[PDB]
Amino acid sequence: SSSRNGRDSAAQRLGVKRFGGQVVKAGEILVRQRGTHFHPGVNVGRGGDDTLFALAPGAVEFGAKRGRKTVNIVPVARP
Amino acid sequence: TANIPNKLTANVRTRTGKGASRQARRDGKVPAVLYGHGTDPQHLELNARDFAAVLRSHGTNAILTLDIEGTEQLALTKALDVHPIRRNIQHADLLVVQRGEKVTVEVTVLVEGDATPGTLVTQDANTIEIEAEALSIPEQLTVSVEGVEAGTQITAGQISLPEGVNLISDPELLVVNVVEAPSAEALEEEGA
Amino acid sequence: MKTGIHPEYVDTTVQCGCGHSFTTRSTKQSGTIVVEVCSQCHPFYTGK
Amino acid sequence: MLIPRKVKHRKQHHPEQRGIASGGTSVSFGDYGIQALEHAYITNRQIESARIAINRHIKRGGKVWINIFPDRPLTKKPAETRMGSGKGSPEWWVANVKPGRVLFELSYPDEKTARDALTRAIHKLPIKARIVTREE
Amino acid sequence: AHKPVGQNISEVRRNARLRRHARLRKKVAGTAEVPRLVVNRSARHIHVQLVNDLNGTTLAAASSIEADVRAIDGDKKAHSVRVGQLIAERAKAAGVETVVFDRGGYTYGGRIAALADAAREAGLKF
Amino acid sequence: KALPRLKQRYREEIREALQQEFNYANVMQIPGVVKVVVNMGVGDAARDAKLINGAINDLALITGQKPEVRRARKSIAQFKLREGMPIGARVTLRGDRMWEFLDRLISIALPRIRDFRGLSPKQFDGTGNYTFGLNEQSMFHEIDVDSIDRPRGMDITVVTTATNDAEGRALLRALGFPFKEN
Amino acid sequence: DVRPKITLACEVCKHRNYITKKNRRNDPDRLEIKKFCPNCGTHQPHKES
RNA sequence: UUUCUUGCCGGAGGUAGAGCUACUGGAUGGCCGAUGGGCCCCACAGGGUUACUGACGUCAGCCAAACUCCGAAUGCCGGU
RNA sequence: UUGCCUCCUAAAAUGUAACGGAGGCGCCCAAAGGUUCCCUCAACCUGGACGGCAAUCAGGUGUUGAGUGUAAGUGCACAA
Ligand SMILES: [Mg+2]
Ligand SMILES: [Mg+2]
Ligand SMILES: [Mg+2]
Ligand SMILES: [Mg+2]
Ligand SMILES: [Mg+2]
Ligand SMILES: [Mg+2]
Ligand SMILES: [Mg+2]
Ligand SMILES: [Mg+2]
Ligand SMILES: [Mg+2]
Ligand SMILES: [Mg+2]
Ligand SMILES: [Mg+2]
Ligand SMILES: [Mg+2]
Ligand SMILES: [Mg+2]
Ligand SMILES: [Mg+2]
Ligand SMILES: [Mg+2]
Ligand SMILES: [Mg+2]
Ligand SMILES: [Mg+2]
Ligand SMILES: [Mg+2]
Ligand SMILES: [Mg+2]
Ligand SMILES: [Mg+2]
Ligand SMILES: [Mg+2]
Ligand SMILES: [Mg+2]
Ligand SMILES: [Mg+2]
Ligand SMILES: [Zn+2]
Ligand SMILES: [Zn+2]
Repeated sequence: SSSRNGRDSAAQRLGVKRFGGQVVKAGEILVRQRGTHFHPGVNVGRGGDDTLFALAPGAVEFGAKRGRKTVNIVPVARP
Repeated sequence: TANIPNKLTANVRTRTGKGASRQARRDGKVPAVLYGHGTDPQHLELNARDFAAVLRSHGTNAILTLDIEGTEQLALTKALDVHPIRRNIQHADLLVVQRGEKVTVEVTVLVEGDATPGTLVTQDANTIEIEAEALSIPEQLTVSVEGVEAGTQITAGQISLPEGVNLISDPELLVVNVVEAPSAEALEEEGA
Repeated sequence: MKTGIHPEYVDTTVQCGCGHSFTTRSTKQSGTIVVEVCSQCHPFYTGK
Repeated sequence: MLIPRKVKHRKQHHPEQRGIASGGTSVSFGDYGIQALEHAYITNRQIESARIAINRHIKRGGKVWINIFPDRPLTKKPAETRMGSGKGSPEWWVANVKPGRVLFELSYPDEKTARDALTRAIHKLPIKARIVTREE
Repeated sequence: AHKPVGQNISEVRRNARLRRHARLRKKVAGTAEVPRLVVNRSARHIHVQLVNDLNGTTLAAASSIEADVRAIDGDKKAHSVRVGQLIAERAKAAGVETVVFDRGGYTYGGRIAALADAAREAGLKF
Repeated sequence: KALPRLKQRYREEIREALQQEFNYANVMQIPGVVKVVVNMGVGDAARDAKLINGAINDLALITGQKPEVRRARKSIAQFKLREGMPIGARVTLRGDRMWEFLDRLISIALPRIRDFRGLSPKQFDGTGNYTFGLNEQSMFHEIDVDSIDRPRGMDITVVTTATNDAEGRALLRALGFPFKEN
Repeated sequence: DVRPKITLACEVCKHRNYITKKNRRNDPDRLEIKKFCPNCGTHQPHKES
C-alpha cells in the first residue's frame, strides 16, 4: 500500500556551457561533467570536479585527438 | 547450360526521392539502381508487372537485358527490397555483368522426392552460396531424399552441384536434416 | 648483489665416494663435502 | 506456459505498439507459418492455447516453432482499490506483436491439414493473421 | 624453418621505453622560446634534438657520431659532456637559452645526467 | 680468471651438439638454458605463519640467495586465506649461481633420491620450459637430516629458449639430466 | 566518537592554528605534524591539544 | 534593434529508428561434443558402447524505459 | 513519506510532475592526502608434491571483459 521508493536528488545542471566558435573570457568554465567526457585541450584547463575552463581568451572549438574528445581555446586576432 | 537473359525496358529516373519513388511505385513501376564495375550508379525505373513476371519465371537470380534509352546492358539481380505486408517489390539492385564473369550468388535449395515414412525431413538452410558465371547461374538446385535410413544430416559438400559452378559456403553447413517423426507421446511434450 | 643480506657463499671442494672430484661453490661455511653416491654411482646414472 | 526465468526489471512501461515489424518477418524454420497483421499483446495464455490447438489438429508428427517469446510483464493493481499507492505487482506476460511478424511456424508433410491447423491456431489469437508459405 | 615462439628482450625494451617516454611527454613540451631537449641513448651513441613541438621540427641536434666526438679517447661520460657542450653551443647560436629536458624514457643518471649537467654549466638553464 | 665448470662443458660440446643435430641457420638459434626458479609453495601457512621461516632458510641455504616472500593476491573463503598473506617463497637463479645450483642439484641432490626412477620426458609446457617437483627437502646435503622439522618439496623450473620439447629435451639430456626413458 | 575533532597548536608559540579529524582507534597518541604558523612566519611542528 | 523571422556557417548531444559476433540481460530451433551418467571386459587403472544430462563453441531468426558498435528530423547555443 | 546523493521516466541543450520505477547517505582513510619514479590486469590454454577449476611457480594467449574505500552514473589501460 506504500511505495518503497520516491526519492531523487537535485539536478546538477551539467553539460556544455560554451559551444564551438564562441568567444570567452580567460577563466570562463566551458563544460560541467562528471568523469572526463571532454578532455582538456590546448589552452584549456580542468577543475577539481572535472570542470573544463578556459586558460586564455579566445573562441571555443572542439576536436578529437587520438580518440579523445577535447575542447580548445583559439586566439582570435586583435582588431 | 547457358540461361537466356530476359529482355526488359527501363528509363532513367528524372528526379529522386521518397516522393518520386512512391509516385513511380504507384504507376506500376519499380525503382532500381544499376551498379557493378560499370562504376556508374544509374537510377532506373522499370515495369513492375514485367519485373514480377520475370522474377516468377526465373527466380530472384536471373540475368536481364536492360534497354537504357537504346543502349544495351546485361544486368543481374543483386537484391530486392520488398514490403513485409503488401509483398510488392519496392526496389531492385542490378550489378552490371558480362560474359565469362564469375560471380558469387545464393541459390535456393528445394528438397525433392519423398522420404522414408517414419520420420520427417526438415531444411535448416534453404539457400546455398555458389560461385558461377553470369549466364550459367542455376535458379535452383535439388537435394536427394529417397528413403533415407534413420535420422542423418546433409551438408552442402555432398550435393550434386552443377557443372561450371563452385560451392562458396563452407562444406559443413547443414541443409536438410531428417529427424525422427515425433511419437504420440513425444509431439506435445515440447513448447512450454 | 646486495651488501650482506644473502647467506654466506664460498667456493667448496666436493669429493665423491667412488673417486670423483667436484670443484664447486656452495653456502657451506666449511667449504668441504664428501658424497658416497654421486653421478657415477647410481645404477640409473651409469647403468649399473 | 512460457515465462522468463528472470527479468532485470519486473515493472516496465507498456511496450510501444506502433510501426511495422522490421525484424522477424520471414518463415525460416518450417515450411508454413502464421504471420501477423495487427498490433497486440500476445500473452502466454494465447500462445499455449494456439500451440495445443496445432498439436491437437496435426497430432502425428511435425514441428511447431513458437518464434515469439512472452517476456514483457503487464502488471495489475489489486481489485477494489483506488488510484495511487504505486504501481502494481506483475501478473501476466506478453509478447509485443507488430503487423508483419511471423508468430508460429509449422513443418508438416501435406498441405490442407497444415493449413487447417494453422487456422485453428489463428482463431485463438486476439489479432488477424494469415498463413504464409516458405516461398515468395 | 625454426619458428620462434617467445618475445624478445628487444621488443620489451623498445616499447617499455616508448611508454615511459609518452608518460613523460604528458607533462613536458616545446615552444619556440623554451624548446624541448629530447635525448636518445644506445649502447654506442647518445643523441639529442632541440624540438619545437608546435611544429614537430628540430632546431638543433647533436650525437656522439660526429668527427670530434669520435675523436675523444675518453669515456662515455666524456662523449656525453662533449655532446652537451656542442648542443648548448648550437642552441645558443640558434638564439635560445631556456629549455625543458626530455630524458627520453631512460632513468635520469649516468651518461644522460652527465650530458644534462654539461649543458647546464655550458649556458642552458634547465 | 675463473668460470663455472658445467657452463664450460656446455659451451664446449653441447653447443656443437645442438647445432649439428638441430641444424640452425643462425648460430645464435642454437638454444640454451636461461634461468631456474625454485619455488617452495607453502600455502598451508594460512594458519602457521612460522613455517615459511624454515622455508626461506632452507631454500636460502640450498640456492644461495634470500627468497622474496610471495603473498596471496586473492581473497578466498575456503582455505582461510586473505589477501596479503605470505603463501610461498621463490628464488630465481641466473649466471654463475645458476650453474652452481644446477650442479648442487643434478650431480648431488637428485642422486640422493630414495626410490629414484627418473624424471618423465613429457614434463614440458609445450615449448620446452621444464618444471618438476618433489616432496622432501632432505635430498640437499646443504641441510642436515635431523635439523629439518617438516617434509617439504621444492619447485624446480628450468626456463630455456627452446621452441618446443625437442630442443628442451635435447638440451636437458645434453646437460646431463637423467630423464625417465619411456 | 571514534573520529573526533582535534586541534593542532604550535609548540613555539602555543597558538591553535588548525582543526582536523583523526581516528582514536588508529591514532591513540597525540597527532603531531609540521604545519604552517602564521605568526611564527614559518613551518613549525604542531601537536594535538 | 540589442528583440523576432528566414537563409548560410560553427557546435554538443544519445531521443525516434536500428543493431546486437559491440556490452549487460532475456530468448527460439538446429549442429558437434564434452565434463559429469550408466554399462562390458570386470578393479574405483585403462579402454570403449549407450535416450545419457548434453560446459564451451557454432549456424540461422529475434527482444529491452533504466542495453548501445551505431544513429537522425526537430529543438538548443553562438556567429553572420 | 518529509533533508541529501545516483540512475530511468525526461520526448539527443538545461530544466520537468505522480503515494512513478530502482538503489544509497548521515561515513571512512594519517594514509586510502601531496609529490617522484616504476608496472599492467581479469579470464583462458599448457607444465608442476601436497594443492582438488581453483592457493603460490613457469611459458603463452590476453586492450580492458579486472580494479577503482563506499550507491549509481560519467570516467580512467596515456591510466584515475
Ligand atoms: Mg540526478
Ligand atoms: Mg583533484
Ligand atoms: Mg574535494
Ligand atoms: Mg517512445
Ligand atoms: Mg524482421
Ligand atoms: Mg531489430
Ligand atoms: Mg483470430
Ligand atoms: Mg620463453
Ligand atoms: Mg597509523
Ligand atoms: Mg540567424
Ligand atoms: Mg548548423
Ligand atoms: Mg554531432
Ligand atoms: Mg541517456
Ligand atoms: Mg526503439
Ligand atoms: Mg537486462
Ligand atoms: Mg534507448
Ligand atoms: Mg535532457
Ligand atoms: Mg528535449
Ligand atoms: Mg513541472
Ligand atoms: Mg532510506
Ligand atoms: Mg588515491
Ligand atoms: Mg602520498
Ligand atoms: Mg601469466
Ligand atoms: Zn659417489
Ligand atoms: Zn607558532
